[PDB]
Amino acid sequence: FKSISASTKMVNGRKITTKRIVENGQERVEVEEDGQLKSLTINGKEQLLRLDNK
Repeated sequence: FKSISASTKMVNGRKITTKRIVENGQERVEVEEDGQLKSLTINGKEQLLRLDNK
């Protein structure tokens, strides 16, 4: 099931908020930078594409 977890941290006037969502073994991460998200990872594993089949 999807787990709705989140955390905040106002450091040096910098409200950092991380959105943890665990569903099907996928914990998404959304760190808030200056009130603006700029991070997106899953279980600490950035994903995008793989042009090289190898």
